Amino acid sequence: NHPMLMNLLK
Amino acid sequence: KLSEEQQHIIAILLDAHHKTYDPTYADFRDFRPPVRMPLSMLPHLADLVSYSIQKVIGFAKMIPGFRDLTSDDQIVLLKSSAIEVIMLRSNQSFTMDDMSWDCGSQDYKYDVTDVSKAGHTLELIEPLIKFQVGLKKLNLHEEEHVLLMAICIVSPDRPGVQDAKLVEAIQDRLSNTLQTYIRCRHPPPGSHQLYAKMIQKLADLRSLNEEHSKQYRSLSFQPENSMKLTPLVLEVFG
Ligand SMILES: C=C1[C@H](O)CC(=C/C=C2\CCC[C@]3(C)[C@@H]([C@H](C)[C@@H](CCCC)CC(O)(CC)CC)CC[C@@H]23)C[C@H]1O
Repeated sequence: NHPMLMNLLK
Repeated sequence: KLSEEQQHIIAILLDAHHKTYDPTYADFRDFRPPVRMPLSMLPHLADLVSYSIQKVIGFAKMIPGFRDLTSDDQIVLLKSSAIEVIMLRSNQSFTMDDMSWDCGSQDYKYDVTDVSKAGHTLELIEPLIKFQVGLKKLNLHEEEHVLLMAICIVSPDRPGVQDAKLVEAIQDRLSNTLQTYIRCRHPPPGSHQLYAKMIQKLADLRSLNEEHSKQYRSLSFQPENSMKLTPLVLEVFG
């Protein structure tokens, strides 16, 4: 689970 | 010669690096202030690392073909190359005059004592400095710098990868551009095995990464220290 990482990449 | 698509790839990677790398280091004033007199530099440098990760992420999204990958392949690639690509992009501020990273002022000039006041030992710092020196001596063109950073991100050998063939084919396109660019734009004697020396650097980064993983796990063992880090830094590393 990497919410911050997935947000920055979206 | 370099084809039109290869010229296109370069124009993209350069512009993508121009947008994620501020050679004035203006935003450094937003970090927790540096203290030079243990772990007294961990807050300032943890911040520079957290910032640097965001910048590497913004660069990654601009790599031609990166968007074709799944969200998960995207996370695995960035999670494992983060410290490597930050090491690479830091070479643009590293000076061989005094073996240090010079970011605008004396306050943002980091040397072996500062990095050691971040909680890391010479076992890693000596190879890190030797790495930056060997990279500087290659005197790469800005085009070669952006391609190397891109090739380091889209690596299929990273554990957890799903579509290794897709990552491979993306990387081959970047590898071929680089190989062609050295042969067409980079002149002898500087071009002499320049590609093989660039790939060697990627291997030296795998070694620096593996040691980093160890010293990070021991530094972040104690909550008092992972308490000084950032949310993003903790998500990327552990
Ligand atoms: C915008 C830039 C500038 O060129 C400066 C810059 C240099 C970064 C350096 C030089 C000083 C020491 C740093 C910041 C290193 C840290 C001390 C890390 C130790 C590096 C040893 C490999 C610390 C860490 O373990 C990282 C997760 C926890 C804080 C990583 C890259 C190094 C970052 C780059 O993104």
